[PDB]
Amino acid sequence: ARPPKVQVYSRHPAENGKPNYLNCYVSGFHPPQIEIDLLKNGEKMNAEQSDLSFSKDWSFYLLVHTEFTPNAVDQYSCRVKHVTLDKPKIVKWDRDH
Amino acid sequence: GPHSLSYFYTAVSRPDRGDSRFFIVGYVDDTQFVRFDSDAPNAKMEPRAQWIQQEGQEYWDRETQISKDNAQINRVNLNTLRGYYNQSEAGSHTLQRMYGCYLGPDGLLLRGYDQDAYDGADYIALNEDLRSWTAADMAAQISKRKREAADEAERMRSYLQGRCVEWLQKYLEMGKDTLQRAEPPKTHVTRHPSSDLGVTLRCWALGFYPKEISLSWQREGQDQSQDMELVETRPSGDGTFQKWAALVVPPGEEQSYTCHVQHEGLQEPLTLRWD
Amino acid sequence: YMNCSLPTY
Repeated sequence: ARPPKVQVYSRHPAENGKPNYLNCYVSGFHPPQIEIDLLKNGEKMNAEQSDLSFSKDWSFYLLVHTEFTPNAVDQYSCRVKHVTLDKPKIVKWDRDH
Repeated sequence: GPHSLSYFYTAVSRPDRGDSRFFIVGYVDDTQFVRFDSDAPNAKMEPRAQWIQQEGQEYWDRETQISKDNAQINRVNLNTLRGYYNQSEAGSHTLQRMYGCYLGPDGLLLRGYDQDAYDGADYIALNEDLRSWTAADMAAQISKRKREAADEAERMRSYLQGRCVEWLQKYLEMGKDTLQRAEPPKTHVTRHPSSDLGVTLRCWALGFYPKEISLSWQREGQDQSQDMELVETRPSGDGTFQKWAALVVPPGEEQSYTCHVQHEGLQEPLTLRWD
Repeated sequence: YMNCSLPTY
């Protein structure tokens, strides 16, 4: 059992009020059962999930993505629950990192 | 380097439902082009790239039949491996398999592979020769024996040497527009004073294809690999990739550092500095 | 184009 690594990032560098895509990339995890939520101000967004694939080392990877438009007010995060984690992993989206 | 066609199977047991779930995805290089999921109602092999939709109903009907056969046998295969490991029917277990052909300059197989894994550990691999197998443990040795008994290595070898490279060449023609053009990275360098002690310089590569790329930081012909943070290469969402490399530098010294970007789609390696 | 022939376990 290996834990998920999590990256939350935008497809293009983020300009307030310009339409973009928000990505949560989750990888290096085993087993494959996992819950990946994009959150806006702490609430689940309706985001499409890629098909379950895996790497040379058998560890799984998923992309959870949706259209969004950044602005000064709205806070985004990604929340990952896995057998390997006692409490949910939350990574906050920083437009810079 | 070389073009490749590869399939990733995942069978997972579901004790609560008293069944199993079978996933397939198919890849040419770093581009997904098909999926299957035995949980889909009326499950079929589905297209997941623009270029594969052009195939006819006979193509989709065969890939679907193999998928469904693969799903039904892999349910017993999970039960078989449970037995060999004396495991309870209370636990979920996973059976992974990956196989593909790389394409040699001549139009023949360069390298072919066919490995499987149980709960994420190597189980059996077909050896480079495509004539023999290697087994991880006692369970896998039992499985290795049956394969030898049934001359399975020749069937994999025939597949990898014939059909696999035949259809890989077929697919590289079908999606030439996408699979065989390089997208160079769009690059920029950002500056964030993140403490009093040090300024963060961050070198971005965005929207590049394929996945392979080289990010490095320099200062007076001296590489700063040791010091820089390099994120895992991640998907853009549109079939391209992104990556960044950050390093911390003394205040006043930002323009003394250069970021180096090597990728297939650049005429020659790139050299950026901040503002 | 997937492999028609199934490996045994």
